[PDB]
Amino acid sequence: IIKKELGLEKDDKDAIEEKFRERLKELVVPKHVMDVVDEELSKLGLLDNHSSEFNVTRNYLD
Amino acid sequence: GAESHELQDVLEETNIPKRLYKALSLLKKEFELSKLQQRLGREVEEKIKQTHRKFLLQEQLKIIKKELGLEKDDKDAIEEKFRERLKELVVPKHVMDVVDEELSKLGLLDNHSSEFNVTRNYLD
Amino acid sequence: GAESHELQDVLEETNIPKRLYKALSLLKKEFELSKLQQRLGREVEEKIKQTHRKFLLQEQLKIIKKELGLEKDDKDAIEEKFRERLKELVVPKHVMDVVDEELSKLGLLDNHSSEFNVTRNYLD
Amino acid sequence: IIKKELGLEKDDKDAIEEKFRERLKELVVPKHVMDVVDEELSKLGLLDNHSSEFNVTRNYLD
Amino acid sequence: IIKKELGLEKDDKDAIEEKFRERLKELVVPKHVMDVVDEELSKLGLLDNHSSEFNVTRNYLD
Amino acid sequence: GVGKTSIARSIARALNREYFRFSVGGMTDVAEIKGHRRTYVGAMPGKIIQCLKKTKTENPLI
Amino acid sequence: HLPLIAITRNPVFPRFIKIIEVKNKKLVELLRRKVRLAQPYVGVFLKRDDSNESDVVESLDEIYHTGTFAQIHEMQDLGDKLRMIVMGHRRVHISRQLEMVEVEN
Ligand SMILES: Nc1ncnc2c1ncn2[C@@H]1O[C@H](COP(=O)(O)OP(=O)(O)O)[C@@H](O)[C@H]1O
Repeated sequence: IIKKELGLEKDDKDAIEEKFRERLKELVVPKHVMDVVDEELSKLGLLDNHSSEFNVTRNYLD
Repeated sequence: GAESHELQDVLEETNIPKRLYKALSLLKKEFELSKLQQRLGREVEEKIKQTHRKFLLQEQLKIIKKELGLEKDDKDAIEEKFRERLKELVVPKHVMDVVDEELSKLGLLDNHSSEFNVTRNYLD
Repeated sequence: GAESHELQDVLEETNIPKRLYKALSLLKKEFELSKLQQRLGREVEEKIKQTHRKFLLQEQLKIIKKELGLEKDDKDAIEEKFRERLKELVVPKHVMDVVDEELSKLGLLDNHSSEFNVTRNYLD
Repeated sequence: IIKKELGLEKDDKDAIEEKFRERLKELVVPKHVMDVVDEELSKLGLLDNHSSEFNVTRNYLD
Repeated sequence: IIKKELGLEKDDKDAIEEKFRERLKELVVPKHVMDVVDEELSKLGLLDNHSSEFNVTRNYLD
Repeated sequence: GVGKTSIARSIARALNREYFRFSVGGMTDVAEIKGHRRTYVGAMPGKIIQCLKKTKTENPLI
Repeated sequence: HLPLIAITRNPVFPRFIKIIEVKNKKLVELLRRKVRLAQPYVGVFLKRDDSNESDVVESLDEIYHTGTFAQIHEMQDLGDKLRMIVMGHRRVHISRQLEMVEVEN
């Protein structure tokens, strides 16, 4: 019941997450780099779009 | 609700059908006016109700959090990351308190400044 | 809204009274579930309405006295306070128009605003 | 009527205004901080108990 | 229908815009700064005096 | 003027791999190889990473 | 004796119209094959816990023996290629779905 509260297509966020994920699907990704990407994406999800930390994170992730 | 000018124009119409059709025109004008008035008032009231429901559901979203999303602050996340990273380490107490001081400054500095970036790099 | 396994059980029930009673029990269970879902938001609404009721009581005790229970906040009096604090000075004109603009902003700006606080300090 | 209505909703925050005020009573204290604390407490009452900025203001008062 | 009851029209008057306009009316202005000030006045109108950006914009206008 | 660069291009095309040149003459900054720290906003990675990005393969002709 | 219909979280209550839609195109061949029949019909069944399409294509034990035989109503194909229409006309409970022999119990 908690989760089902204002779905709105889950607010249509974190599309850059899946964009980069698809970007990595074709590549054979070493384990260390992949875990780093997972951590960085986890940080991305928690960060607001405006913060310069978020911008640097996204630039590095790309 | 026709003004004095429209009523004078109608009174200047001697032909009964013509004045009747002009009165129909005035009636239709007032019809559209009142219809738009009521539609706009209803639009306003539904939008205010939607605002109140948006507040309700923003509280319900805060419930959704359960320590998710905004509750991390994007900096205490760095706190937790560093602490877990050095947890497995048998870390010296001196550098432990230095890391504590660095984290305290991290909390004492904004997320959108150069000195904060330098602090983050040094703690990295 | 009974689960698939509940329908499986009802189908495996081969006695008419058994299946009917089991269906009724499922009905009451799922009604309880859905009504709880509604009740959570309804109670959020109740909380907001109670809080705004208490805020309205506070508003009643604030406006009824009309400052006959408290005293004038003097925030508007800041205008005249500063002006008399300046009235006696033979002064150029550009500074007067700047002062008037700052005073107008003060009138517009809310009391609690940080913009308002900086405006107050600058005018001091 | 004024007095009783004030008493009904006396406190701006639960046992905050009274405690801080009496705490100040035993302090021979300059006029400036009296006016400042009066302004802060007025805006405190204008604010809600749980507002985060209200909590920061209360921290400042403490 | 726009002009029915606007108590807010009195405050944040458009008078400053006309003041600047007349101020520059007696001068042979470049079209460049003319369009620039049109854009700036439009932005200021969509902005509120309470905004600090409003004040910075007004200083640039000056 | 012996075609060293030209023969480099010829090898790149004949092997079917990609090509990318680089000037280091009179250069004194290590950053271009090791990039920047990723911390200074506007920091850039090493030129080699950029070449990998452009060729999009790890068997280029650098 | 047609392959079991993939319910895919589309319960079909007896005597209650329902619409089943499946992403995989395999059911397209099955639907097109039965059109030639003068009286097209389709069985309806219920899945068990631990839903899995892979198990459906591997084993038939996943689908409950209980089901609801009925008639295919009409083809729509508005935006998708599969808008199966299932109704509850005749309840059935297969004695042994391994082996199609079915008794309208
Ligand atoms: N043997 C050769 N075959 C083809 N082209 C040549 C030859 N020798 C020189 N050149 C030409 O001379 C040009 C000199 O290019 P340059 O970049 O100066 O080469 P290098 O780096 O060896 O000096 C090349 O564009 C190349 O086409």
